[PDB]
Amino acid sequence: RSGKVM
Amino acid sequence: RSGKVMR
Amino acid sequence: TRSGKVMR
Amino acid sequence: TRSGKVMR
Amino acid sequence: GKLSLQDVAELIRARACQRVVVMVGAGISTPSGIPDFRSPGSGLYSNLQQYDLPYPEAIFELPFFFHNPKPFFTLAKELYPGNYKPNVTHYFLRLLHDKGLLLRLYTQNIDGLERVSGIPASKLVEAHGTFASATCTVCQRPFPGEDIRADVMADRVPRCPVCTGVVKPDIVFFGEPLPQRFLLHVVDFPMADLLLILGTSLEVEPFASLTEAVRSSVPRLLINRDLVGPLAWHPRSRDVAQLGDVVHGVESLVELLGWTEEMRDLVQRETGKL
Amino acid sequence: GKLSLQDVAELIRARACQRVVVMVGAGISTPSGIPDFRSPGSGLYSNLQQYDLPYPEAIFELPFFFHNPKPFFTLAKELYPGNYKPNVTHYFLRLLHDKGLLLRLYTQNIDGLERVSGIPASKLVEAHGTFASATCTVCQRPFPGEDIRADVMADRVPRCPVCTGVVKPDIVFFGEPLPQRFLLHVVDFPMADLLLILGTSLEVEPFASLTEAVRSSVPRLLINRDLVGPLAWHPRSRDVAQLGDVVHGVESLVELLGWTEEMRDLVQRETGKL
Amino acid sequence: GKLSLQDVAELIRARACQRVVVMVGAGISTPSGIPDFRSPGSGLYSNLQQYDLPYPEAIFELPFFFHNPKPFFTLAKELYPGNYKPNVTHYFLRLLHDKGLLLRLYTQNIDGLERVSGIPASKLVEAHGTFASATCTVCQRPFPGEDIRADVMADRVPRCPVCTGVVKPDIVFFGEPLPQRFLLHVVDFPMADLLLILGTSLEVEPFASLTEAVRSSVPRLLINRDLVGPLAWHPRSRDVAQLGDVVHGVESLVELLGWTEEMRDLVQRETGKL
Amino acid sequence: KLSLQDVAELIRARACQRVVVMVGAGISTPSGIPDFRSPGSGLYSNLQQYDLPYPEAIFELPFFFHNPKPFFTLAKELYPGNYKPNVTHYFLRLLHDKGLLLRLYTQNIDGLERVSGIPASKLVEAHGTFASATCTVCQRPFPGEDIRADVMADRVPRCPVCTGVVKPDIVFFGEPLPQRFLLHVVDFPMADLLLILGTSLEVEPFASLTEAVRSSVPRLLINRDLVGPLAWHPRSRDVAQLGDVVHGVESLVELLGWTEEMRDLVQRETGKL
Amino acid sequence: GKLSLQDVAELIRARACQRVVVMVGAGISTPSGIPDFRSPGSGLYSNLQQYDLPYPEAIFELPFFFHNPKPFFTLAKELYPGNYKPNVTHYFLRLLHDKGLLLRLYTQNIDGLERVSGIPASKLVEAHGTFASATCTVCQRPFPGEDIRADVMADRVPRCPVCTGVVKPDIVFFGEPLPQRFLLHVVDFPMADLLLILGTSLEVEPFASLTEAVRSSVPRLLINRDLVGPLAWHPRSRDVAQLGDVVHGVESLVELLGWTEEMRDLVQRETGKL
Amino acid sequence: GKLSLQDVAELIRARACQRVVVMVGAGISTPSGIPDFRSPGSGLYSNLQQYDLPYPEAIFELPFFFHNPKPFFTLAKELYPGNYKPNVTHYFLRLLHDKGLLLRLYTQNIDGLERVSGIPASKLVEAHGTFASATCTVCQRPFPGEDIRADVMADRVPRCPVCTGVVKPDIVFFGEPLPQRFLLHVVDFPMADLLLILGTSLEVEPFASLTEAVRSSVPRLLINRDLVGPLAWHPRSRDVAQLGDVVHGVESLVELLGWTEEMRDLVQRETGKL
Ligand SMILES: *C(=O)[C@@H](N)CC(C)C
Ligand SMILES: *C(=O)[C@@H](N)CC(C)C
Ligand SMILES: *C(=O)[C@@H](N)CC(C)C
Ligand SMILES: *C(=O)[C@@H](N)CC(C)C
Ligand SMILES: [Zn+2]
Ligand SMILES: [Zn+2]
Ligand SMILES: [Zn+2]
Ligand SMILES: [Zn+2]
Ligand SMILES: [Zn+2]
Ligand SMILES: [Zn+2]
Repeated sequence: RSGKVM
Repeated sequence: RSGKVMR
Repeated sequence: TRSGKVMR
Repeated sequence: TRSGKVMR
Repeated sequence: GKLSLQDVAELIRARACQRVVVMVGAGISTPSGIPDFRSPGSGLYSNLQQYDLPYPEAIFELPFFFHNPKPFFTLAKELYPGNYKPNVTHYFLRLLHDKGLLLRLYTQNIDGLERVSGIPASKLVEAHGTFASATCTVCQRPFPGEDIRADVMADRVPRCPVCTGVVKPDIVFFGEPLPQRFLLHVVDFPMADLLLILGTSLEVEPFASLTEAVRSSVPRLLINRDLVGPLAWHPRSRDVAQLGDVVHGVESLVELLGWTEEMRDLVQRETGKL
Repeated sequence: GKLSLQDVAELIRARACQRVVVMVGAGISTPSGIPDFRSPGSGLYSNLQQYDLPYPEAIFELPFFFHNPKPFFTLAKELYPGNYKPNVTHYFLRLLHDKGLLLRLYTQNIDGLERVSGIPASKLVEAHGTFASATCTVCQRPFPGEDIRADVMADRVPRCPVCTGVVKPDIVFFGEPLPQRFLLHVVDFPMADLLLILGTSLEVEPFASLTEAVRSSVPRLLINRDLVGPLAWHPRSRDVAQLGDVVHGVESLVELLGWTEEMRDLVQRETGKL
Repeated sequence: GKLSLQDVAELIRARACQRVVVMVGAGISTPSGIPDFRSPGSGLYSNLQQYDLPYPEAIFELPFFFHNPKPFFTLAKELYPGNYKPNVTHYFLRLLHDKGLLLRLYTQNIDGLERVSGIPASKLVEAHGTFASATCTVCQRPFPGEDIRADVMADRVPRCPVCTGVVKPDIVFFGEPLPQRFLLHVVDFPMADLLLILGTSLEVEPFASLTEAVRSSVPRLLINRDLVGPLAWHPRSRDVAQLGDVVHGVESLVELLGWTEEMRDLVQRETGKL
Repeated sequence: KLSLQDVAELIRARACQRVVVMVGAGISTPSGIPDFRSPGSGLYSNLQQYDLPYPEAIFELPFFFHNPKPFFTLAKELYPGNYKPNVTHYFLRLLHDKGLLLRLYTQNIDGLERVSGIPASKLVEAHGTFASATCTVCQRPFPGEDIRADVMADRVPRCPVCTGVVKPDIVFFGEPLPQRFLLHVVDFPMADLLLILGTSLEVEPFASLTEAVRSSVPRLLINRDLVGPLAWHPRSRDVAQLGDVVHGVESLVELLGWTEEMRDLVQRETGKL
Repeated sequence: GKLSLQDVAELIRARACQRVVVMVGAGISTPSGIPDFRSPGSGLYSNLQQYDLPYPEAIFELPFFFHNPKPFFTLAKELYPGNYKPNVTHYFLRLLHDKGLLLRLYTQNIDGLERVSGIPASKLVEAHGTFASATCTVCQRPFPGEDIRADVMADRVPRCPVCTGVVKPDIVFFGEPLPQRFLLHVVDFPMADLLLILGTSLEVEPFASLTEAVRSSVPRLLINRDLVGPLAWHPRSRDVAQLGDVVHGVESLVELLGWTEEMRDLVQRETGKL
Repeated sequence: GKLSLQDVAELIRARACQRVVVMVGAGISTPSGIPDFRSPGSGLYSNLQQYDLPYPEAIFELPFFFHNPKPFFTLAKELYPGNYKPNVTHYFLRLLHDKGLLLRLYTQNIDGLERVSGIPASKLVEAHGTFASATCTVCQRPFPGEDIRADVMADRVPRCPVCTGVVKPDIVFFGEPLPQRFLLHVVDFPMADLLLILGTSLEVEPFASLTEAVRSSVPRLLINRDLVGPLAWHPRSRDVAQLGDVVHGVESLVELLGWTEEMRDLVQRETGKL
């Protein structure tokens, strides 16, 4: 699962 | 979400 | 060894 | 591009 | 002791809670008929299998987009403003805003139905981006969504009038930073006196940890199918869970607030304009 | 045309499929009463809430283990050999082995019920590790699981007889490499003439890609609650999905194979031995 | 059926191919006498040995640049517009543009001979940057290349009129992102009806993969010393290889096109202006 | 080998008129600037009031976005006005007034260089500043003054447009150094004198800059200790005035013959404050 | 309600504290005359300036070691067993061990004076490695320190008798994992009934955090020049700080314990053997 | 003050140079007919195009190998010991060993011809591994090459006799660490009194930097097609370049040494042995 980064 | 890695 | 430039 | 075998 | 939905209803009615922070997910949009693009049975799915996608999430990956932007724009064509309408949840949030109780609404959805329901942009944090605006991939010029709408509906790849580069809708892709407005959480959650969570398990960070950013005395109301995520693992004394249908639960809260006819009035009026 | 469950059954009965590779997940073990530690409602979950865990998955993280190994050993105590028995699925796989049809069984589970059902270790790939053996965290000495059993059942943290370091069951933690035997897939999947997937979506890598490692002509039978994952996004012509209760589907397949009596007998003998 | 060089020429004469995309490398510029900074034997190489460089590539590394910008500006002084002239290849590309056939020209070179030969910037993608423009390292102000020309030719480090920071030519250094205009490939390669590759092996990504971004029906003509790279590894039915001297092959294509006289006129006029 | 007086005379003869200065915490402790890492100050205690794992966490963005209040405690303590420049600052100021200062690189965030009357163009504030701020959400810039009231009233400054937190332009851990830092590329080769004051030079990339000046250029260290790149790679024209920083600076001021000009300057400037 | 040094002393005399865990740093060894290789003024520092080292710490970096191992072996020659003797603190810890009170001693030092004072290896955790043993860089064979002692004292680089590779002392280099025995902390700190911290600021992880791994009821006695680090930041009710000279504080504690005679005799005998 | 090939020859004959370190590359093996798998025109290349390789180098990538090990074994089958013979250079190095002058030979080649010429393994550093031995990918058991030879020659994928996992030749793959024996450079290069570089540009690290690891007075003799790399960039006063064909240069040196008869005798005996 990929993530848009904070 | 963590995984376990392939060497 | 060689260096690149990155596609963003 | 090229790939390396890593020095440890 | 433990609180009920009605307790929350009266907390709202005395307006002792006038700084409500809301977090929503995909569930609240499934009653609007928003197709799950990863799951078979929708036309979007069929149309998307025509391409060389290794997995659904690749539709939101830049390397694939620059390799072939057509799948993403298939999705964009499907979800563009107009094709779908807000439902009772969205309009409940709208009424929450109209009575001056809504501090901020954090959404993971990209259907943009929060705006369509009449919630001002300043009250929204669209954490995964929007189709309302676009940016050229080459020269970075900003454009309103409308500017490319035609191109999108005609299965044409939108190109910039200046440099002819691809004009990409402002949807946040994997690897890209979350929108700037997300940082509003820094001030929003310490100020909240009520937390509302709708149609999302919130299993993925940074939202998960945001569920614990409100003060300990602050009530957390979950309206979802399941009780999972940080709310299950770290329960608090003033938590309330309305498990079951999201629409039905919302309807229950609306009735308990005594806003039901005001709500149907609102829905009548708002559906009238579309 | 497209294949049915009975078609696969007949393929097996006709000896057209005699090199079956099976991949299983948590779904096949819940009928054995195995509690999901992530989901609230189980006693295990309750016991785990006692600790300063940020999220359940942290019990399989080494930093947390070295901070406080007791939550993990709560889990280990719960799932240690003896407390739970195999169900009809496990014994179906056993019967598959006995008839000389099982090439390899890849498991994501750590309940060790595949072993208890009588499938030889050479036929198993326990990809997330096992409680059958343990390793000292300091001097790396190996120990049979039995060796620490007492300590584990007495809520004592097992310490090495040599250096007094913590002895940890050979369960694979997040970040740790998968067991070596996993690499057997390199030879197992090109040889398979049937792929069987039970009680797991196989949605997370490296398992996801393995569903495509079999030849294009090879049937893939999914017996699961939902049709999601790599079989949903990239369907093949000879794929079969038995959605619904896993136990029910397995029993249906057993009947279609005509193995019901052999099964009742097998379960009689093996439950009899326990 | 296999295609010949003459077939391509006839395709161009009939304007069945009028959207030509071109990719060029170091090969097309060595007839102009452009010294390889990596190879011994040139005055540039000798001048570069003057510094404490660990290897040539360090002239394109930012830490070294910020340690000592003089080597890079030695290179810049050597390759700055004026010192070298375009050759027959460049002018062939120029004629290609004048006749309305050039969709885009992607170059790995930094000699700027594409611009000098008279190709407009909008038709160019200078993938490793250019000396045509510069940027201040401190306040990020843009400057035309000419603006720092004097300083560069007087062995002075160009400083910004505003904050006095070093003004650096827009050459892409190692580690730096490729220019924005590179992303034009997203729209350029699907639109191409002819792919032309001159003087490059195309061994380095992302250029290697771009050779496959054109449609399968689109001819790929290689004019190079050798047939290597993706064109060799993944050949297509409509590929054409003109192996041997780049100048010679280009001249051959020019003759087959019947542009030889126009070419002579063009080269004479343009050499006349210099 | 060279002496302090030799350097003084070099400046007096105007043989050195392009002086580059590097300063650290040492020059500001005589002004009473509290070390937030060290116990015993009210600042330390006030910071102990919050859920910090360690003091340095006030300069970490994840913690800042978790709770910006500890940082603003620090900002309130160190904001312009609360503290006055000392003799070292005014010496650097005088250096500027006589047309001798090429650039002053500072690691401090107390902003005392500005207060002492050194123009922003002569400064490189390598760890950032309270003189300007940026909204964390919409990236709008604001003068420090614009948020002063809020900071001095224990309020978290919020943007007038989008209400996001307005954060002072202090460099946090992980963040890039300010753009102006790259001026070193031109400043250090141009220097004819390097002055290092009140800093151990333990932190890169600031340390290595001491080796960026030409070999013929004198490096004068006024610090408690002889450590860092100056100790490891000594050069023939290095000078170390070890001991108290204020005392060493005063000695140099006397050797320059600037003592009265200095007393007058301090009089006027302290008078205005 | 605070504890005093005498309170701790009495706790030890009554043996209410019989599982003492000790953490020590550079401070306890400077009375032995151990030179800081980082600080100018020592012969070690001077000797290290002879090489092309960018900074002292580079002697503990593997790329520099494999480039030139001679600087490190300069250090090893200086700190090798024999050249220095333990002082009062080391022998206090030795006496602590002899009276059966020492659970474990965690050291950041590499002078090996804990071993020389007669504390068994099993009681020690040498967290930065040791000169007592060495490992060949090529074939990984272990060797006792004596095996290379001669070589080290003759400024010769020790080579393996089997494969002739460099034999390197078991000092932990930068980037390398801490020794396995470090993990003993997992069991040692929850079991401790007294924490002793001598001659270290403990600002560097993972040692800093270990100070908080003991139970809340456990006294933490710091004998150091300053009160800084996690004990300053997170004070506990049963903390005791003996600030000032380390030797003085240790001697004070020994006197309060009434071990002064046993101490002078122990030092008498042990210095007698040395 | 420049040196000649003859100067080096006399240096060797006088044994002023008796600790020679040699570095070799692909250049020394092409006279043996070793095909480049990267270059089109060989049967190996053609055979390799049959598979789903994105590029040739993918043969030395573990993910692809575990996806499909057959291409790699195509290469292995082609290069396995026996199929090719050493040439004059290999035998020159062998003679160098026999006369007691060879300190170490570092090779980038995987043809294993140094070993075949009769140079003992201890004198070798096979930096990219060898086909002479293999390791099982699952249980890590070592095997002599012969043990799998049959399987390799029959286009069968070698399976471990114990666990049936793939047995892989000890070729170093991309991402994998260089062999342990590489670290011998640490002692070999300071000890060298002559550096011999054959059939390699040495433009790739870590070999490039090794050229500067010898002491400054030590002669570096390059026998290569071109003068490029670290020897061109950082020349030393005692460098000698014998540019041109490798075989020609080596034969020249052999004659200048007066070893021609001994050489032909050696070649006769050794080709006789095969
Ligand atoms: C990012 O994860 C977005 N594109 C996913 C939506 C479907 C919420
Ligand atoms: C790794 O993710 C394992 N240990 C989790 C179990 C639930 C199989
Ligand atoms: C990157 O590789 C550029 N800057 C180098 C040119 C000389 C091609
Ligand atoms: C690694 O780069 C090796 N295995 C490739 C050969 C061609 C030397
Ligand atoms: Zn544009
Ligand atoms: Zn052990
Ligand atoms: Zn500028
Ligand atoms: Zn703002
Ligand atoms: Zn060895
Ligand atoms: Zn094996």
